[PDB]
Amino acid sequence: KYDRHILEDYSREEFDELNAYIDHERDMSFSYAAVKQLEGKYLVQNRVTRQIYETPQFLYVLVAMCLFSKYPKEARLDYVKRFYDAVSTFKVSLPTPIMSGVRTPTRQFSSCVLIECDDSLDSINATTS
Amino acid sequence: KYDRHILEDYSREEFDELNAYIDHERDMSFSYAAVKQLEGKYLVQNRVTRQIYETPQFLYVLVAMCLFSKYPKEARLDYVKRFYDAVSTFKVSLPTPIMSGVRTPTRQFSSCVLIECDDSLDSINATTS
Ligand SMILES: Nc1ncnc2c1ncn2[C@H]1C[C@H](O)[C@@H](COP(=O)(O)OP(=O)(O)OP(=O)(O)O)O1
Ligand SMILES: Nc1ncnc2c1ncn2[C@H]1C[C@H](O)[C@@H](COP(=O)(O)OP(=O)(O)OP(=O)(O)O)O1
Ligand SMILES: [Mg+2]
Ligand SMILES: [Mg+2]
Repeated sequence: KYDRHILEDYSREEFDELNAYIDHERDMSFSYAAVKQLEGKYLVQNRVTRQIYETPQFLYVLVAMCLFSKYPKEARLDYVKRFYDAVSTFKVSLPTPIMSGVRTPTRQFSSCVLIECDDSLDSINATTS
Repeated sequence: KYDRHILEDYSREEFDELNAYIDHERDMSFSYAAVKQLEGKYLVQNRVTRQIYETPQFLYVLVAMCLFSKYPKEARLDYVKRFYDAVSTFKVSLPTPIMSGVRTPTRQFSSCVLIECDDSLDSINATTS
């Protein structure tokens, strides 16, 4: 379900050090209109079994850790905390294309694309493909 | 309407020699069910103006001359007469793909094609194109 590079991109020692920053007590601040769509389609789960394999608390820190892979190993640990505190306190909002597709093997994160076709059969076949 | 290679593929001298073999007196042997579809869609004509630019007599000799371009210039003149006598006496029949598309710039003469698509998105896009 995840991408096989996160564990190979960080250290086990600092992992537990950063782990003691995400007490799940803040998870009890949602609304029904939130958890509804969340369980519907926002997090990783098999679309045929619906066996959810994640938790709305590890979501934010997981995406914040994955987005900061290629960085110097001197400030990323103290830098991910700011983004986590921003996303957890609902100060910054993120779409489905970025929360429905993060840390996922299929690396696609755009939201809109444009295309125009002129008078040519080959162009029409190409834009159809 | 024609292809700009026939005149560059034969000689003007033998042209008139082969010309005295196609007295149009045999053109008065059709049926209404023939000329109907012929004027409908069998010979070269603009599909928006319907200004016909051919004649059902020059059709056979034109296609027989065009089909015999790449040949030694020693027997083609005496060889095209056999095919013309075959097609004019209705002994051999020819489809629209070969009579609707001969001596035409768009050189396409097949009649059927096959294609199969397996389980792949790229394959589907390719076969659609
Ligand atoms: N088989 C067809 N017959 C008539 N029009 C077609 C056909 N296929 C596609 N078209 C439409 C869409 C094409 O953009 C347009 C023809 O342009 P094109 O694809 O460049 O072929 P073409 O060069 O033979 O015609 P044109 O000279 O008008 O551009 O007409
Ligand atoms: N976006 C899609 N989601 C689900 N199925 C799709 C999708 N697009 C096409 N399909 C259908 C047609 C494809 O042949 C088939 C998936 O096979 P494929 O094109 O090879 O992609 P894939 O490798 O990611 O899936 P699979 O491993 O099952 O082959 O499912
Ligand atoms: Mg064109
Ligand atoms: Mg596949």
